[PDB]
Amino acid sequence: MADIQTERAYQKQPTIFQNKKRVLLGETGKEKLPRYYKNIGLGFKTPKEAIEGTYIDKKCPFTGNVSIRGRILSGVVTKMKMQRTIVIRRDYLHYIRKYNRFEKRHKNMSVHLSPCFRDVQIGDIVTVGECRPLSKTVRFNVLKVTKAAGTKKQFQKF
Amino acid sequence: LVTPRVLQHKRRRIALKKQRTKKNKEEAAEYAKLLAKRMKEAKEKRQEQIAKRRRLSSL
Amino acid sequence: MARGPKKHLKRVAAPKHWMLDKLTSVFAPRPSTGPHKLRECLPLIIFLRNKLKYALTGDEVKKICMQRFIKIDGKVRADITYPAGFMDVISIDKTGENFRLIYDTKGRFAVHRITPEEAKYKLCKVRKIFVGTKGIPHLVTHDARTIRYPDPLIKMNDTIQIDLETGKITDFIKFDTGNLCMVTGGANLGRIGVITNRERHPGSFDVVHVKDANGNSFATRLSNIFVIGKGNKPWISLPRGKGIRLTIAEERDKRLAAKQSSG
Amino acid sequence: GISRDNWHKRRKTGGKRKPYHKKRKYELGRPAANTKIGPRRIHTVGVRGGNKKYRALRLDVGNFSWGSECCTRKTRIIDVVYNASNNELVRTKTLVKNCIVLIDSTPYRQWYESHYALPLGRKKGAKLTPEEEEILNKKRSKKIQKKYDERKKNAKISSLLEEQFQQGKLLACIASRPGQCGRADGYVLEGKELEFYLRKIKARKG
RNA sequence: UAGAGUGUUCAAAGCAGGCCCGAGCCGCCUGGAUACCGCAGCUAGGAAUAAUGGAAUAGGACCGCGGUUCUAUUUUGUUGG
RNA sequence: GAAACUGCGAAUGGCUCAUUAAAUCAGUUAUGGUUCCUUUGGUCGCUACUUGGAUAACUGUGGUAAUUCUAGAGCUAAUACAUGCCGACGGCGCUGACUCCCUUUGUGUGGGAUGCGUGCAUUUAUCAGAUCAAAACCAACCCGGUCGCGGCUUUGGUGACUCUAGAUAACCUCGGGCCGAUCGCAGCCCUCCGUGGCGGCGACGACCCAUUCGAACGUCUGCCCUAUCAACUUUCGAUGGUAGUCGCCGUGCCUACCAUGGUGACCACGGGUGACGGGGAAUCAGGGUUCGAUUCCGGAGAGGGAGCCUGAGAAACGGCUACCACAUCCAAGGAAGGCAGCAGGCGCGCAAAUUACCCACUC
Ligand SMILES: [Mg+2]
Ligand SMILES: [Mg+2]
Ligand SMILES: [Mg+2]
Ligand SMILES: [Mg+2]
Ligand SMILES: [Mg+2]
Ligand SMILES: [Mg+2]
Ligand SMILES: [Mg+2]
Ligand SMILES: [Mg+2]
Ligand SMILES: [Mg+2]
Ligand SMILES: [Mg+2]
Ligand SMILES: [Mg+2]
Ligand SMILES: [Mg+2]
Ligand SMILES: [Mg+2]
Ligand SMILES: [Mg+2]
Ligand SMILES: [Mg+2]
Ligand SMILES: [Mg+2]
Ligand SMILES: [Mg+2]
Ligand SMILES: [Mg+2]
Ligand SMILES: [Mg+2]
Ligand SMILES: [Mg+2]
Ligand SMILES: [Mg+2]
Ligand SMILES: [Mg+2]
Ligand SMILES: [Mg+2]
Ligand SMILES: [Mg+2]
Ligand SMILES: [Mg+2]
Ligand SMILES: [Mg+2]
Ligand SMILES: [Mg+2]
Ligand SMILES: [Mg+2]
Ligand SMILES: [Mg+2]
Ligand SMILES: [Mg+2]
Ligand SMILES: [Mg+2]
Ligand SMILES: [Mg+2]
Ligand SMILES: [Mg+2]
Ligand SMILES: [Mg+2]
Ligand SMILES: [Mg+2]
Ligand SMILES: [Mg+2]
Ligand SMILES: [Mg+2]
Ligand SMILES: [Mg+2]
Ligand SMILES: [Mg+2]
Ligand SMILES: [Mg+2]
Ligand SMILES: [Mg+2]
Ligand SMILES: [Mg+2]
Ligand SMILES: [Mg+2]
Ligand SMILES: [Mg+2]
Ligand SMILES: [Mg+2]
Ligand SMILES: [Mg+2]
Repeated sequence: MADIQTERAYQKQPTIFQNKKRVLLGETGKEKLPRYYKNIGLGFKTPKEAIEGTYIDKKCPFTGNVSIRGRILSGVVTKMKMQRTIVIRRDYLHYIRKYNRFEKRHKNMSVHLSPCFRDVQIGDIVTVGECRPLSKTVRFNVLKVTKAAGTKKQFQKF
Repeated sequence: LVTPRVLQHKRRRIALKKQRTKKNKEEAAEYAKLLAKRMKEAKEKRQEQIAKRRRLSSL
Repeated sequence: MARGPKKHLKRVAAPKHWMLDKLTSVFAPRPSTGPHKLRECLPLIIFLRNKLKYALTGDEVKKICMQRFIKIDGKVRADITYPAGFMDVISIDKTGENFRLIYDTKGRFAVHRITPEEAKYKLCKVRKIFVGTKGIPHLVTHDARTIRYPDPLIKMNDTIQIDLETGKITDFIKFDTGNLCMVTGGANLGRIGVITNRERHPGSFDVVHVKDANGNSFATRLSNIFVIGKGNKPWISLPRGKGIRLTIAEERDKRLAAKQSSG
Repeated sequence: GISRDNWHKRRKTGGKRKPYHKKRKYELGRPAANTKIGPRRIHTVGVRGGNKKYRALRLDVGNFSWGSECCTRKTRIIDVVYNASNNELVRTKTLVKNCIVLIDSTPYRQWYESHYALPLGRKKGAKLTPEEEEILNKKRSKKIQKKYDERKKNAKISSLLEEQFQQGKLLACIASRPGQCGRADGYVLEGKELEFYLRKIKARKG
């Protein structure tokens, strides 16, 4: 938490400064670091974890530098092995019109999951939005996790 | 060679700058008057608001 | 290849509301770059020989325009493919007549002569608002004009009545529920009615309703509404039949009763 | 030439794609600048739409700033010490963004002295006597506490910083791409970045 | 493409054309519709049929209360304790 | 008014369908992640009555078999090329010798000469970007007025900005940003006799902002046949993270370190296509089957591959350079070339028109 710099370069939030004035607090005090966060719009409440937390991710939509714009989609999680990003699945039904019948199809998508959400499990539903291309194959950031369908995360005393 | 023509041209070329300064001063002054006037209605609305707060705070 | 901008326009691909024929020849005038979009404009060449019949071939238009007779918003335009458009006020001094480009209710421009004490002001629709250097507020209208120092209550989607010798906006109508409006896009093109509603879907194409003088209602997109009146009282003059868009079962009856087969 | 096209490289599934066209001009590459240290040598290139673009080779001076004191002064650049991406740029002294450099730190001393009327990292009291003390103590009586007490309770230059001036070389970080703006600007290390990079330099090299 | 109007001399076509004074009208009327445009995306009503979910070692609502904790910046005119 | 320098255009148009199967293309959306000749509207004030040297056409002498080959000498222009003023600064901030009253001082006063910076734009760093629900004691204190009480506060915009505007400290591209050493019609006042002065209308150029015509990259869904193609992908970047290089901007686009990932029976990956995609065409009770090189829209290519100059725009071939394959001229030293534009010819084949006329119509 206080140790977050592991790479070969210092990690800090830009648009944030460390003043060096008024040294008298007494036996402890402020961590000496405020936090930068912003709102997303469209009705999405920023997670309190993003505010109170202490982490660095230039791509996290709630603190870092990305804008959400265009399509909004949702899908169920299917893999999280790459770091800070996950793999989700979307199932739909194509329509063959010779016959009058549907046929099942799916498509996998890589999205980027900030460390704000921490308790995601394979099977969770997640609502994601559209960003600028953040990597070769990543165009979508996670906006809101949920386990609201059956076989839920925790047992029925919530 | 400096004929009367080229002197006329320079005279006009600076005359235009003079006119532009004239226009800037006039426009700035007028808009400032109007904007300040708008501020008055703004504050009068604000004061009729805090005057109305003295009513619905009742009973 | 395409490696740069194109400069010809094929006759079939041209806009439909120009009402061009099919068998003259392969090209169409291709309006030159201007203040009005390429699909929404009406070049000056198409207004003088396909509508007013003043000229007959392209060269006659070129030698009508060269003599400095035609005025588009006071100024004297010499380019025959100049893109005139909605709210522009052509003036032909040598004859003493004036016109206003407004959509007729079938969704196309039509000739609309106006009184010369009216062709001194035109309406514009506000598109942008920004604060320039040193703190000066600006304005951008639908025909690219830039007004410096506008009143601090005029906002987007509003309408402003300017003068053609000064700019310097005079009046302004504010977009809200109850004012008149003319519609300038899509299916409902050239209809008039009170705005009566506006829904707002954040981030995508807010929708607007309208209501004619005969109960007929018809939604549209907000970026296609153009306020032309404070309420029930259009400021600028209107074409005959006033945007009422009668159905074909009515258009037939009027055609039959008037028996407009001659004069 | 060299190019930055997407289409030359394979897709998610691991399958190749066959070439779709000849290399366009808007996919253009051009070679690295590799700014060294020395007397100025700035070239220019013409980029898409006129728009001169100044490539920099062999720079020497930088407009570095001191965030706490709001000072900023054109300063000589002495050396490069640590590079956070590849290490063989410090062995060849190439000067790119987010490098770490030693600068001369003299104009900051001059500003601090003349503003706070106090001495920074000094060695003795012999050299300060023949000159420059005529600036530290003055004619003034009115002014000399009317303002210089406003400059007291504030001259508390950090220990990590104060220990640097005694050699006259300051750690700084570049914040500008020299190869695209021709300039090599940045800021001077404060606070916790200082401890970070002190640890890193002492750790890797030597 | 389907479809409306219009004697190209009829038709295929085309988007035209129609009226009266001999010229002395220095003209007038009117058209250049409409329907279709699968899927996918957008928008608001309906809730039959088909998926899907809520509390079983519980937790729903009434300002019901005690313990404990972080913290917001207003007023007491402002500024600071 | 020939020629010639200068500017602009030559990147549109025309032709063909070899390539190419999530590619191209269609509908749908996004640039808050970029560039934009031109047009339209804004913007244009921190030797000067006018500077410099040097070229073409033209005169004259030439070389080679040969080319839209060019050398030497003698002249001379600019909106080419290259320098560089005048006006009108009376600006304010920081500096502070001083001096002026009450408190010596400190702290409460007001001026203040002397000095540095003081237009827009570029690059880095910082600051602020307000109002929220009320009370009680301490110090200085505005105001209603006096020797301890009631009463007050400040651009614009978005669904959303590390937006727009503002302040501070600096920085500056020179030979490598801007603020007119240019041109044509029509006139006037003179403490007055052609100078000092000032009044109109345009052409041109130009910084940045917007607008226009675009262009570029990106999101969702959509494809013919094949299992006698079942596993593919990776330090020769394959999926991701951190920092940079580069680029018009987003991005393994590329480099360094790190992790071991990504795709597949919902057909991945490989192979074939007499496959350029679509608007559409033929037949058609209802459902369908087959076709789409071909006049509209999108893409791609000028014998095959590759590299680049100039420009706002080209990886351009009616542009240049080199290799491969062809082919022409020769005095054997050298030079020159690209009809899948319009006609025309050979070849190929079952298979396809004249080496005509004209800018009058559309542009
Ligand atoms: Mg072309
Ligand atoms: Mg090409
Ligand atoms: Mg044109
Ligand atoms: Mg440019
Ligand atoms: Mg038909
Ligand atoms: Mg017919
Ligand atoms: Mg179709
Ligand atoms: Mg649909
Ligand atoms: Mg519904
Ligand atoms: Mg409980
Ligand atoms: Mg020439
Ligand atoms: Mg050109
Ligand atoms: Mg190809
Ligand atoms: Mg294939
Ligand atoms: Mg293949
Ligand atoms: Mg696709
Ligand atoms: Mg499209
Ligand atoms: Mg697309
Ligand atoms: Mg031009
Ligand atoms: Mg202009
Ligand atoms: Mg000579
Ligand atoms: Mg990375
Ligand atoms: Mg990067
Ligand atoms: Mg594997
Ligand atoms: Mg696997
Ligand atoms: Mg394949
Ligand atoms: Mg086909
Ligand atoms: Mg083929
Ligand atoms: Mg059928
Ligand atoms: Mg085709
Ligand atoms: Mg073929
Ligand atoms: Mg053909
Ligand atoms: Mg084509
Ligand atoms: Mg397109
Ligand atoms: Mg050939
Ligand atoms: Mg050019
Ligand atoms: Mg080429
Ligand atoms: Mg060509
Ligand atoms: Mg050539
Ligand atoms: Mg050659
Ligand atoms: Mg050719
Ligand atoms: Mg031929
Ligand atoms: Mg034969
Ligand atoms: Mg035949
Ligand atoms: Mg034959
Ligand atoms: Mg012609």
